[PDB]
Amino acid sequence: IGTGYDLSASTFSPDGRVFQVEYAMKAVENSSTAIGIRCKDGVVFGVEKLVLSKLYEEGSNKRLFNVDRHVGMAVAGLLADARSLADIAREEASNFRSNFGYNIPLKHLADRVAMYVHAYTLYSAVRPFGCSFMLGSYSVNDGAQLYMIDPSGVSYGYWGCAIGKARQAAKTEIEKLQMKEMTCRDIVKEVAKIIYIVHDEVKDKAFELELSWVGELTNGRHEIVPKDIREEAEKYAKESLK
Amino acid sequence: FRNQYDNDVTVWSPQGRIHQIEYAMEAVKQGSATVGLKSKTHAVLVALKRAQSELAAHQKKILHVDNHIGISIAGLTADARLLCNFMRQECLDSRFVFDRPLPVSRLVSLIGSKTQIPTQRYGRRPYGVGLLIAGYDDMGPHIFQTCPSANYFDCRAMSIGARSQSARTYLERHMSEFMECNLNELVKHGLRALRETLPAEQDLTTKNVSIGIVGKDLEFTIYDDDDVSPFLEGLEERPQ
Amino acid sequence: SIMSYNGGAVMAMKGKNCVAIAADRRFGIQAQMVTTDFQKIFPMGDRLYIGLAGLATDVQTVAQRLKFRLNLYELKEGRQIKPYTLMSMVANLLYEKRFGPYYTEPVIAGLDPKTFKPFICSLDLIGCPMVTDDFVVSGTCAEQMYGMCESLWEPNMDPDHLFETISQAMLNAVDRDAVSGMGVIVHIIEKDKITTRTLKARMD
Amino acid sequence: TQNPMVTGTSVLGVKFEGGVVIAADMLGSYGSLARFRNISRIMRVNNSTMLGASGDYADFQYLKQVLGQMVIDEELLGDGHSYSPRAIHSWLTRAMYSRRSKMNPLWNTMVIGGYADGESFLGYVDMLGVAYEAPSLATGYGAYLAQPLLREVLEKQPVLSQTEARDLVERCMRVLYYRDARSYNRFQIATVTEKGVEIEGPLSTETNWDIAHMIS
Amino acid sequence: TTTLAFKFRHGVIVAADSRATAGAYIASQTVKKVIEINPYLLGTMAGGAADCSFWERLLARQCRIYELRNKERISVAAASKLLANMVYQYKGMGLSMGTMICGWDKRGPGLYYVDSEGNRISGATFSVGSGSVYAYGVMDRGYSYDLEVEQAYDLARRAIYQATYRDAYSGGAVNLYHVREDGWIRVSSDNVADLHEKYSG
Amino acid sequence: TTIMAVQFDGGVVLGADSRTTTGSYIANRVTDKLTPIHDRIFCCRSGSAADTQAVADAVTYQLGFHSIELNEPPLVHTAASLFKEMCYRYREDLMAGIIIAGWDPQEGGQVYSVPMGGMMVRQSFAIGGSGSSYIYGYVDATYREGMTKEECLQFTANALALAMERDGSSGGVIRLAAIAESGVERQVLLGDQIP
Amino acid sequence: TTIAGVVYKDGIVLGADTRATEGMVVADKNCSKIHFISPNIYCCGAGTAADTDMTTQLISSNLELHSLSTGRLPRVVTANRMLKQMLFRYQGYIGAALVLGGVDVTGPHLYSIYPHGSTDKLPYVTMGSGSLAAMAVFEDKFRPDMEEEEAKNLVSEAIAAGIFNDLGSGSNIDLCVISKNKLDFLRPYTVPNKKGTRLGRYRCEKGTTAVLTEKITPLE
Amino acid sequence: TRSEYDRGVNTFSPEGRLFQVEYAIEAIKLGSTAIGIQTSEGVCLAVEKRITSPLMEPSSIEKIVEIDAHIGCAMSGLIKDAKTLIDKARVETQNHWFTYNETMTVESVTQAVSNLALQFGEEDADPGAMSRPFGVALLFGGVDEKGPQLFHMDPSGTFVQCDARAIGSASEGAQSSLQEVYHKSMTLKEAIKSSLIILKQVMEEKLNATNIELATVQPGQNFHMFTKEELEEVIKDI
Amino acid sequence: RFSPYVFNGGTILAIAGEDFAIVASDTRLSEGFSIHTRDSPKCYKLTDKTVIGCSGFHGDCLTLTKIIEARLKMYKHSNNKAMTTGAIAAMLSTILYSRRFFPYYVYNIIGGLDEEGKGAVYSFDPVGSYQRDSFKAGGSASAMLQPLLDNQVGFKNMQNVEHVPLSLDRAMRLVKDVFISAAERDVYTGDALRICIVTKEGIREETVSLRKD
Repeated sequence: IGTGYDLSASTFSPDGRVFQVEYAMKAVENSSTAIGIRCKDGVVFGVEKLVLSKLYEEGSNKRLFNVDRHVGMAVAGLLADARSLADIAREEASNFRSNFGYNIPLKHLADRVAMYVHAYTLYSAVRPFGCSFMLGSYSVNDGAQLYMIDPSGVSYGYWGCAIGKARQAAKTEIEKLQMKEMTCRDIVKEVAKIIYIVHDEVKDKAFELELSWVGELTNGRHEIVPKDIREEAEKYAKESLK
Repeated sequence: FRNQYDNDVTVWSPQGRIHQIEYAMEAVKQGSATVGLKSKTHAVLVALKRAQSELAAHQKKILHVDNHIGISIAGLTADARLLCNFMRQECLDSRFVFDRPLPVSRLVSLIGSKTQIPTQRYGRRPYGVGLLIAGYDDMGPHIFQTCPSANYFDCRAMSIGARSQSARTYLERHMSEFMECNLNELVKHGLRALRETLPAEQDLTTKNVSIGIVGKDLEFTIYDDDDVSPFLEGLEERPQ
Repeated sequence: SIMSYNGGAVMAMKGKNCVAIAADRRFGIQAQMVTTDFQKIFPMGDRLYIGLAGLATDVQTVAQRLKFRLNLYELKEGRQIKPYTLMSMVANLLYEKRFGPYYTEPVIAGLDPKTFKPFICSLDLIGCPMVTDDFVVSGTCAEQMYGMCESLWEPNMDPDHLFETISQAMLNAVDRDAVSGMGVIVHIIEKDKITTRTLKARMD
Repeated sequence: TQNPMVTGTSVLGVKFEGGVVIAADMLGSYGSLARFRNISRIMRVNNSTMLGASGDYADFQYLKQVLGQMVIDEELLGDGHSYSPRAIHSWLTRAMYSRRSKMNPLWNTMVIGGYADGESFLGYVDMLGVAYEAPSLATGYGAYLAQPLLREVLEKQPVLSQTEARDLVERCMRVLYYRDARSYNRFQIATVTEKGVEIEGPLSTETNWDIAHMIS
Repeated sequence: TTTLAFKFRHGVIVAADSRATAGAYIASQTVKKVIEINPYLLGTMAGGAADCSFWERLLARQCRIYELRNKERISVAAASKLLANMVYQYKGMGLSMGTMICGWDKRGPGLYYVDSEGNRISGATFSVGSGSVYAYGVMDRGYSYDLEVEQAYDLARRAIYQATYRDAYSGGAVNLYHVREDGWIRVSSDNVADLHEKYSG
Repeated sequence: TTIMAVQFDGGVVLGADSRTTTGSYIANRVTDKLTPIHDRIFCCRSGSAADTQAVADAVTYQLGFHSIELNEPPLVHTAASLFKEMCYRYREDLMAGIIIAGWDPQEGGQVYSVPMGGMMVRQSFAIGGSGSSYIYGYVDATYREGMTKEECLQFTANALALAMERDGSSGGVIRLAAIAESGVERQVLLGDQIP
Repeated sequence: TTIAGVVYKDGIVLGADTRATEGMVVADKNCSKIHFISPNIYCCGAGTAADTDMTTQLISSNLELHSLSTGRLPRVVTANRMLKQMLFRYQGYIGAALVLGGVDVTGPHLYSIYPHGSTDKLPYVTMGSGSLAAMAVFEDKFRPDMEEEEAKNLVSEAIAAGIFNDLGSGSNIDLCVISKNKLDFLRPYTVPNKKGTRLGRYRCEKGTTAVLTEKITPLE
Repeated sequence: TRSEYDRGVNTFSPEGRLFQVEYAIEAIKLGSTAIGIQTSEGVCLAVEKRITSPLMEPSSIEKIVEIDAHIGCAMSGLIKDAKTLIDKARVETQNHWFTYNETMTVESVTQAVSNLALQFGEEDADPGAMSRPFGVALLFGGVDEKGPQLFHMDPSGTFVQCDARAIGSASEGAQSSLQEVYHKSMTLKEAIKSSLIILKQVMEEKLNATNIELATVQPGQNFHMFTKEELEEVIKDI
Repeated sequence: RFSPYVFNGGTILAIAGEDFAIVASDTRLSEGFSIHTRDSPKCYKLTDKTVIGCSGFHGDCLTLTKIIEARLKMYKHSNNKAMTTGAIAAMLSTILYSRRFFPYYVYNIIGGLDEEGKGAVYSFDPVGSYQRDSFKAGGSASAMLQPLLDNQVGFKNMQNVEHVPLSLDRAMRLVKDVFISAAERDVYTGDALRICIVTKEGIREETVSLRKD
């Protein structure tokens, strides 16, 4: 159980593991589920948002942010953590633009944000950012990339990944989908049905689906799904979820 | 003690929780209830004033920060007051540099950024104050509830504090009129909400209630015993 | 004209197994005369003496900080300071304030502690180290003493001859300038005795 | 910036019925020398507001970078609000006043215009913070030359047609080229309207050398 | 400006014109020179008008703090020294000050003159400003340590009018104060023209 | 000096004189104003030499950092941005005009100029230095579009030759560089080769 | 002041003067201007003498630390990079004209930093007040890829022209020779002008000077 | 297990309480009883001396002090803590009389003092400030543009306008008595008589001249602390 | 090498009546010999019984006005009370001396209502000195407005005249005539005029054009 070793993030285990980042893993797996898929000419994002109370307005706690004009922001974990990480990432992108004069590559932004989130992982006076976030972009001269960065600090490249209480579940049902060929039009449908099947209705009901994407379909610009395409995706979901 | 995981905000539970943050969240459950409603063009903040003794004044729970934006506090006096001076300074800085009012969403975003630092970094205690934010901007009225977990929500309404679940379920019963109500209607709805929070032996007197209303053309104005008098004259009687 | 603000005249000499250092005694402002007990020559040891030329108060400050740091070094090491270390030390003391320079041009002289080989050195305002095998002067009378010590000095000069040569050189050099003069102190130091004198020149 | 090296031509600004028109040349001039003749001094900041400038192009690119970062942040939070032309005017005033007050001034006479909520804005902050909202604006020697002309065309009729405004700014650039040596035969027109901001150009100048034939 | 303040057996008076000029054009003729900083301590005026007002208001704050902390009234000497030090650290970058610290405390009626240059000097007869010499001449011709209250008032008005009359950078109104063990008092304010009529014959 | 760089379809050719003087005395007649900043991005330097070399090493470090982090060679736009910010941040103390020429796979051959004061701009021909006030009319009269590597070479040779014979701040030799997908070709003109 | 530098077929030869002047009066006739930095690199300074001295010891100490940490012989590019960085740090406030030349694993090298802080690699370069005469010789008689002894007399006659065409240089010549297997620190290489013989003894014997007071303090 | 949360002010109880602040609150009861009452004619402040020795100089022990001629104070808690609080309050009142050249209202006085308070857990203490909550409860009374006004300050930084508040060891009992003894139309003389009555009922010893310090602030005069003769006059009636 | 202060002119007149304060300015914004815009009022409302008017370096003018509005905002937030005219005057003195050695190059004139419904005009030297007056003109034509207002409003240098008080219409005609004279006399002013009156009921404004030349 590691008692006496997991009171700080600068203390290793007898097996050689920092238990703070593992507890952050646990917190992320105890959070909401978000999927993303990169299409042929862009990337799309999907958030399963639980309406804890109908008193909450729609669009509250918006979770699919956009770090840059061409870079989105999907994230699972703590909303305060999500906003702080988004803010530091936005400042990083703005500094990159101010110093280097062009758009930040997704891989380079992921590397910088992973270094920064690591800088909060290994200190003792601070705590690792217990939230896992997504990076997505589309550049006409670079391509499309997707990255998942967890509080552990590892920024690996995933074609399309999920984070939350249905990590393995979403892996099982996103593996059956063929991915690399179709574009956002034929990928939003799959994302919608995947999100609507991973959610549990008997327990943790009352969820809504919000979506966002980046790509040439909006001129390499990240934005939420248009209301018409949004209701069309919901209609395909209700038809396909039967 | 298995709860050695709640002595500072910078340690996680084995189950992946920050128990200090949860205690800060429960802290604002101690303060008095406060419920807010918003119309097509008007947002109301109504709170239940409390007094240390009947021989002394009631503790103010509605705070004015700027002509268009207003806040209501429920929790620690110190943290809420500090947040209020921070709000006033930022609103003034926005008026000075941009000559435009601070957006409600932007204000609440900077509030979240400010209050996340105590949650993340060792040192300052987490801001254990539940804030109800009601203002006006381009797309109309907004009600923002900033939970002491450094989180905020865009809500049609919210009651935060002691026995606020009664007001929560009252508003859950009464969504269907909030959007289309005028000033008096929304005010009476909020008053019925607090009356639901308040037990049987007590009633919403003049000294007991504090009402703050903002709108498109009407600034965030807070009413008192004499000022709440016309608004409570239209108030009905308690369905007891 | 900063040198003319107070002025001064110092000279250092060495002979056969002995050293002779001489300095002016005048103290006065750029125009008016005040005293005659100014100390331009200072003992950095039993056989080590340093001559200073520059602003009067700058001279005293650099002398005092030098004495402080030199006693620090002597306590740290426990050994007598060998004069080349002294010359590098004074060069550092002047140079460490390159952007705030002390407009002071000092001079040192002494002997090697082991083989008793005399050594003299010259320093610049901003602290350029320089060593001569013959002689060195500093102050307002640089031209005259330079020329007549070039025309007067001989190598391998005996101790009594050393005292006579330094006395004649300093007196006939200070006869050629006014701001520095009116009394000169002469210190000849040998490994056996230290005869401290003051040659009788003109009081004018 | 204590020694101006690169300056800007006149920047003309007139708010017409339906939007705002800005014109300036490509004369990136190193002193009197026409160092550059293809630099666009006019460039939009958002869909509902835009800005052109005169003075050192270096601080102009500093400013467009800073303001572009601010507006991309504005559209990045996704809050619906955009910097109203009053907002850019205020930011420029306070920022450049503070920049000047520390004896590092922004040597740029600045023109800001926009069309929002059916109302036309036309502001101008100078090298030193004197800023205002007026129907017709001109910078450099434009304040000497075209500003009286725009005032004459507005004193009897402050409202001007889109073709009328276009021909007015064309004729003002014509007289600018006729009477100023810091102009190039090419200007960018920026028309910010309800449907948005659009940048066009350039056009040349024709000098009636009848002055030359009867001077002979 | 022109301020005269001389000490005698009965007390100390103070003189003040009211003319404020920016070069040639008279900015104002209704300027209160001597400042009512404290009910028992009086401050004068010279040099930069705003500099004087700011520094005297700072000193007023300081003496109020002192009397509230030590629960005893601040000495006039202490106040003068406090002014001197608080303006001294500002010496050299653009300060223009000349001021008299006048008041009666346990060590008798005190008077000290403070200035931007740096003198904090005590003494019986204090005259600074444009017409300082004109006031000094008449006062030293008429100074006796034994001036009785009514005759001290008469000679005070005489010397102050002589000062405000002989100067070209002075005019407007006149401010006159007297200090006693119960504090200072506003004695009179006679204009240049009315007092011209009185002193013409 | 006379640093004229002009881009062509496939890259950019950049030339310079070899004269550096401290007063009326020629200190060094073998000066190279073309400092390789990377494998396929170069620079042209005018003004105070020390500032140009210092900022050259600084940006060499910065785009080496960027190229090694992205595992991809930098774009000309990023480099030119680095020179722009470096010049502006020291514009009160920087007396240096830089031409950022080079080729990248993203777009091709690009010429970026940051003259005195720090205009980050791009154009066809970027002439700089005290010798750039003479051939401006000469290039405007001899400007044509699409000079091949040979035609670009002749443009450089004649233009810098007029600068050489007409201006006293341009002397020594003429150094050329050709940057393309094949790589970088650096050539030197001396003797009878210069017209 | 004269500093000169050439590269010969195998290494470097350096030539320096020995006259140091303050104002318009010479201070010393045999100052040492060839400065020790490394057992494989060497520098010559000009301008403010104290600045040259202190910057040379600073760079020599830093470079010795560098070499000891590496264990390898230091390279010329490293030394000149630190030298130019620190020279540009002060932005010409130091009047130090230095020329740097040495031999590394890449071969002989020779750089020249002006006091403002600019440098260039040259096969042959000189600086100083007498730089005109030295560089005139450098274009007149110098030959590249040229042997050791002919390098020696080339540099010697170049510095001789410097001393005989400038007031601020001479009375000694010192040379430093750098090679992959040779370091020849010739000091003095050849004195060009010895002080003339004194014809008249000024007769400074005993008793010629009177004294005020006596004071005797024995020691040791 | 409370013990893990009392150590330090930056800890949160499972019930969300600030145990360090609560301990500071209870530390007020260590101080002597102070009673202030608000009337239309003014405010009067009554306190207990708790003299340790007859050789004591009664002027030294300060339970009521003057922040400005228009305002009055009362203390209960640590002497040094309240000394810093009162010095800051006086500095602030002179700051206002400097910036706006006016007399600054008692609610703003308690605002600024509470700003100095509740700053224990603030990062601006890097130069040096309270790492621990201030340990004195403050009673502010005076006359401003809103007439006579009395404010009670809580070491946590909270303030409330109180018609009649009692702080100190007997705060509960004195407050309970003031609850029924207070009327809105009470005159200054009868209010002060009632206040000394409550002190007599509350204080551990008999009321003599050296057992009570008495203060009054009215719109007419400035802050007046009752002298020995005035204290005798007001106590002979009772 | 640089001038942080450019002259911009302007005229601020503030006559404080018996139960009102009448504060006036000209909306001409011109620099040296060039003219920026004829529409730029120099009157700035602070609160319902206090209105500031400042002239000088126009950037300094706008920054001063924003600073006073900001200080008003803190004063209202903290003291929960709108401050008096004298409070705003002391505020102006403090803020102006806070930049004493980098002086705020602006002539400030503040007019408002005292707590007894009495007129309040405070003449502010750009150095920081302030006085209580019933009338004051500042900026570019203060020297010429001073003596006429002295003889007519201050009853100076005139005898055999009843010391009559000021009225509403009387002072209204007064200020109107004095600006007609001021515009017709000084070439550095013109193109408009703005007149503001504040009394017990609140503030009022009126705009009259003037000679364009």
